Amino acid sequence: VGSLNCIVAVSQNMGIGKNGDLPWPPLRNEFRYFQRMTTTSSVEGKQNLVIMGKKTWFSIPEKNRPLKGRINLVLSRELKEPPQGAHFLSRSLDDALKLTEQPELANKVDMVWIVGGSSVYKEAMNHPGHLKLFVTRIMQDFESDTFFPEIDLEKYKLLPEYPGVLSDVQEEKGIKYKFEVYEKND
Ligand SMILES: NC(=O)C1=CN([C@@H]2O[C@H](COP(=O)(O)OP(=O)(O)OC[C@H]3O[C@@H](n4cnc5c(N)ncnc54)[C@@H](OP(=O)(O)O)[C@@H]3O)[C@@H](O)[C@H]2O)C=CC1
Ligand SMILES: COc1ccc(OCCCCC(=O)O)cc1Cc1cnc(N)nc1N
Repeated sequence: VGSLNCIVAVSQNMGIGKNGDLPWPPLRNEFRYFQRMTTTSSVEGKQNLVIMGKKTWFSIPEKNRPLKGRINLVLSRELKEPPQGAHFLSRSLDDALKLTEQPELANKVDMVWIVGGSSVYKEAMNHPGHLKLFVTRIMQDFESDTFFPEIDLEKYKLLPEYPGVLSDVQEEKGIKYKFEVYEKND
């Protein structure tokens, strides 16, 4: 199994969601970036795994579920089986990560991408080990009801460059944003 990563888009006020959707209007190229980063596998014969909470799963339009070309794993203690369209179900992040070591997935999974929501990000971000955060900074305030956890910059280093990630300011629908990559190893 390859690297462990989180990927998020966040507003200036740390918002990541409102009422089960994104706080800002659709940013088509930003979605394309998410698709590209989570799908592209560094290893022949493997796919990336996406891990998400139950609310995050149901926030994805049905037509985009499961995220194509990726193994889709949902976290829930209430559900008894994976939701329609999903591939795997685990009752904790630790369980999900342990699952990727089992014979059914050990040789199938390259990168793992945690795609939300808040509690899943928080657990991942405070878990000892090597972790990257792929963070899109949406450069305005948007009304939100779910927030990204604090990034401890003592541990997470903002990388000065990363291959395949544009370094300059992007703009869609009059909204400026920029891509960042953070890395910790503890
Ligand atoms: N801007 C961005 O990049 C992103 C934005 N979002 C937005 O965030 C909004 C809300 O996400 P959020 O409210 O944080 O919800 P989550 O997706 O984390 O879902 C919360 C629910 O997921 C299960 N769950 C979460 N963590 C675990 C765990 N560690 N172990 C077992 N089960 C778990 C549910 O458990 P159970 O069934 O047991 O009660 C829990 O009630 C979404 O609607 C989405 O629009 C989401 C991802 C990215
Ligand atoms: C749960 O996070 C997301 C899941 C899907 C999504 O739609 C993107 C469409 C891409 C099509 C595909 O991948 O097949 C958007 C999000 C939110 C999200 C957005 N942007 C970034 N950088 N990270 C996210 N988690």
